[PDB]
Amino acid sequence: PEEQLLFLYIIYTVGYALSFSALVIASAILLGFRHLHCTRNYIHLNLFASFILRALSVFIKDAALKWMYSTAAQQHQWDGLLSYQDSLSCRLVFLLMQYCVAANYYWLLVEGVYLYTLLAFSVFSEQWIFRLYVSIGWGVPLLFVVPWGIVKYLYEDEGCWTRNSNMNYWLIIRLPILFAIGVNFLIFVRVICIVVSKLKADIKCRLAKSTLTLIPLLGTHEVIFAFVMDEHARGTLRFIKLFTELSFTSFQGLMVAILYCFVNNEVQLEFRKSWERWRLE
Amino acid sequence: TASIAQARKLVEQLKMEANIDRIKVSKAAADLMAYCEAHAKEDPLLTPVPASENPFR
Amino acid sequence: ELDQLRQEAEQLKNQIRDARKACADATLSQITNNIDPVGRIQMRTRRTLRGHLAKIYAMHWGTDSRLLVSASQDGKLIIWDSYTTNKVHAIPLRSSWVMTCAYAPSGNYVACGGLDNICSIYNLKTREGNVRVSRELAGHTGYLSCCRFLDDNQIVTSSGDTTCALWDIETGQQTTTFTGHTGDVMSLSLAPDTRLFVSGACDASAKLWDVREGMCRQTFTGHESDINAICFFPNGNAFATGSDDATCRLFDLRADQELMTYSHDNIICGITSVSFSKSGRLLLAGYDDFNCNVWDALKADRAGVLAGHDNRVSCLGVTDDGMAVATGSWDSFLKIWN
Amino acid sequence: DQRNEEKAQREANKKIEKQLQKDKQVYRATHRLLLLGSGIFETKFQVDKVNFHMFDVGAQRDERRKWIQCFNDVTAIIFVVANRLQAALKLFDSIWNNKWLRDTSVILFLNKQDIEDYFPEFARYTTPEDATPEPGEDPRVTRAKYFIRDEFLRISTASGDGRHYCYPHFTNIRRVFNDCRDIIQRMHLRQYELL
Amino acid sequence: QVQLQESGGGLVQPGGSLRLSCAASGFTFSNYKMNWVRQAPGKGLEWVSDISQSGASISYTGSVKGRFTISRDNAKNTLYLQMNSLKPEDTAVYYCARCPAPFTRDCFDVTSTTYAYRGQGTQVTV
Ligand SMILES: CC[C@@H](c1ccccc1)N1Cc2cc3c(cc2C[C@H]1C(=O)N[C@@H](Cc1ccc(-c2ccnc(C)c2C)cc1)C(=O)O)OC[C@H](c1ccc(OCc2ccc(Cl)c(Cl)c2)cc1)O3
Repeated sequence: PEEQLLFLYIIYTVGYALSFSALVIASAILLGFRHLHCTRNYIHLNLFASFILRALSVFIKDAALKWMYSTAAQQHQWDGLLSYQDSLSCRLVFLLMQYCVAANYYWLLVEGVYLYTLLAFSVFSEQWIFRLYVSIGWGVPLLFVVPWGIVKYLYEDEGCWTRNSNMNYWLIIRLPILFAIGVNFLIFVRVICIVVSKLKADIKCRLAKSTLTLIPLLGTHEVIFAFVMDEHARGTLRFIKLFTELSFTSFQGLMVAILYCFVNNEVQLEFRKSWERWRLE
Repeated sequence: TASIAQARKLVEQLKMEANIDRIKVSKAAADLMAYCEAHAKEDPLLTPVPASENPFR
Repeated sequence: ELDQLRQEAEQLKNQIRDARKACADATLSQITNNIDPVGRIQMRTRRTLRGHLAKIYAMHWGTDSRLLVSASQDGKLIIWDSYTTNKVHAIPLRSSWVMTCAYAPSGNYVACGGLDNICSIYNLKTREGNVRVSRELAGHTGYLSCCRFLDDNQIVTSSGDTTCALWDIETGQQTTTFTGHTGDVMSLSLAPDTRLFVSGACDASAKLWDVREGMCRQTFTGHESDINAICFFPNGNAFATGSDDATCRLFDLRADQELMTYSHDNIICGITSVSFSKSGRLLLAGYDDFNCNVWDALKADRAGVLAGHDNRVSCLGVTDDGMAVATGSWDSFLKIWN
Repeated sequence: DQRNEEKAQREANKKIEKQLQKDKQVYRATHRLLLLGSGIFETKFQVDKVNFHMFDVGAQRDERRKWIQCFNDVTAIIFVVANRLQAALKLFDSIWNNKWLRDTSVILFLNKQDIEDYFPEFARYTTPEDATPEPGEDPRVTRAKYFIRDEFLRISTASGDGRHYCYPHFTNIRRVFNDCRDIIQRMHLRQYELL
Repeated sequence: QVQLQESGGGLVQPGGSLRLSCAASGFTFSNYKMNWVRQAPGKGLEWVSDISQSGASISYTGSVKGRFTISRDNAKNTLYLQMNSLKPEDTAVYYCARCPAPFTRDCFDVTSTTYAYRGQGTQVTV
């Protein structure tokens, strides 16, 4: 049991380590080079800055588990942990942590609805529509995390991290999040039908690139792992049902960094032309 | 008949291009070498200008 | 038939050709071999003016060496302040397709023209604040490729109907037309006394015109392709071109022949803009591989590269005190180098 | 003295960039087209509230290697093809292969009907059955306009990769609107590297 | 100075042959795509043939294909056109036009106005 479920926790921790490392190199490449300052790299930068603070939440919880193991086992003092739990420290940290995961599902959404309004609508002013997307991305998550923390301090605050079986108050985090997964699939099956319409003008070896490119940018693997990875819809005689859906969510910040910064050709020619400016010197 | 009229105006031009008198290259290249060295002390792209008086610093 | 005078034009061409061979007693490289060189010219971009939306086809400095105008294909004639990076004016143009611009030496006017075949003069210094058109100079067939003021009243314009023209702004009519080019005239440059000007064209030829007589004086055929750029030496006794055969050439008004070619094996893209420094020791040539190679104008060797542009460099201008080089390009940014 | 010329200079500068922002929202919203077969003939039209601009060159010479470089920023080069058809292939071969017109798509419209003289390979040519006409004008006309379509598509499918696209049509303002939509859409899939 | 002196020509019987040379001067012949361009009596200028800067890519117009061939010799700076199986429709003034810029695939050189980099022509009659 432990010989495999420790191998999952290490992947989740180390998958967010190589992600968050690659999301600073991708956020210094796209922000350092002045030529790469599109109105879509601004959407990438605010999405990479959302995969980062999601990755900082993972580091915090993992660090806390390590602290309980190494320190709270043999020193045998629980006053600090107990005082923090029932204090306006635990609740505040939790709300910020649950904003860090909900501003990721809404920055893969205004990264999806921005690409859809490039391909379908295309009649807009890009001065104001960008200031909308940094308000739907960062500000609309605040409309269902702060009412969720308001109801948390009022009802069921016996422990900040835990919950009860009551899910008539969990319609504030899970339901506005899975709405944003339910729109990034409808944009996924509208951009894909556009791409195959551009190929009705060898595409089986070609659609396998443009579909696997669009999957980390929109977060489509949450819907794929919810329909084909059911497998009695419980925990039954498996290892790789839960393995992929904690590896394709930790390394997703790695894959939006690779596919949208590093193997991007118009970024690669910002290194293939800012090096011969140094090769002459 | 502009075929003979354009080539007439083409050949009076080569006549007035001919009657001018050219100086030697060695005399003219020594007057472009002498303009550069007499004005090299006032070329701020040639001489490295100190940063207090360069107005774009 | 026309061979009673066609071979007369080739037998005149022979006796002009060896009259230059009787005048080439040395070369410029033999004279200037003992000249110790410039060194390594390393210019950093001090400024980057960011206000245009399309490709900038032309800029022009002011004689105070602080303001410059720049024309772009979005329909703009933004006058900048290069010291402060402030747009002073931003003139909207009636034609979006504008391929040239000029600044008055007094500083009161700007001209601009392009594919509307019309030079439009704009009075900057009016008593209304709003910059309005002083004059439209419509007598040219074909696009307008260059324009250079003589004073506030006279402007010489080259165009696409293979003719240059000297205008009179208060009358609107052209005083003198300069014919002789067989391909369309791409650039001109006035002498420092403005009694002469040279003009390169797409017939791989550069002609020297008297402004007040109105005739062609000398013709300089040393290139191979369409000359896109031309610039006088600061002495006014020579000039430098740049064509689509990836070579600049220093011509010479008195010896009536090219003195020097500025070539490299690694350069196979055409020149779009040339200028000299204040003394004429440097020849700054803008290229189509997006950088601006600085040439030692006496030694013919490259002394530096102005590599900071992302698209094709379309214009280039050195100040009248020799302190800056403002190169625009087809990405909508002008950079002041130093 | 020290701000009377400077902080009022940056005020007239910021009254410029407020007008340069309204002029940017209208520059990216209009579609510039070059139409070729004073010195420019700007022709405004609007299809489904998208404003297009079409520029037919007027008083210009038939030497065009120098002013055609102005039109590399346009959305689509409309090339109307009315001996004189071989000269339209060699013009389209120059537009397709120009170093600056390599990213500019070509909408291509065709007019004439009624040759085996100027094209002897046409006599050894039958129409593709995979592309058919509906109203049935003539079997002998649809074998000819599908020949000169495949003359202009022998240029486009020769080393011109996914940066500019030819859209050939037989003859109209709706067809330019549907092709400029495809040009802008394929550009936005190339920026996300989906095409 | 770009000079292009095309040679050959004259009168020929229908079915005869010719060999039009073109001695190029003032430019490196190896860098430029070269064309052959004719102008029939009473007509405009139509383009005849074409050859790339090495001799690899060679094109013809449809009315001359099979009969005409084009050739260049970059070592002797000469551009050729062998005109076998001539017709009465083939009489024209044949110009040796080159493309305006080196290292390019686009050419704009059949112009009623003065194109600069072509020759004065040679007359071919039948
Ligand atoms: C995948 C499992 C793993 C993990 C690893 C990486 C990323 C995510 C998840 N996870 C680890 C974990 C850590 C815990 C915990 C359970 C688990 C299980 C488990 C989990 O999956 N858990 C749920 C559920 C969940 C959600 C949020 C929290 C939470 C809330 C607020 N603050 C913290 C630190 C945490 C961890 C806890 C559990 C969730 O992932 O969401 O119980 C409280 C304890 C703690 C100890 C100490 C403390 O004080 C800090 C302190 C003390 C003394 C001093 Cl002297 C100093 Cl200086 C500092 C605070 C907490 O850390």
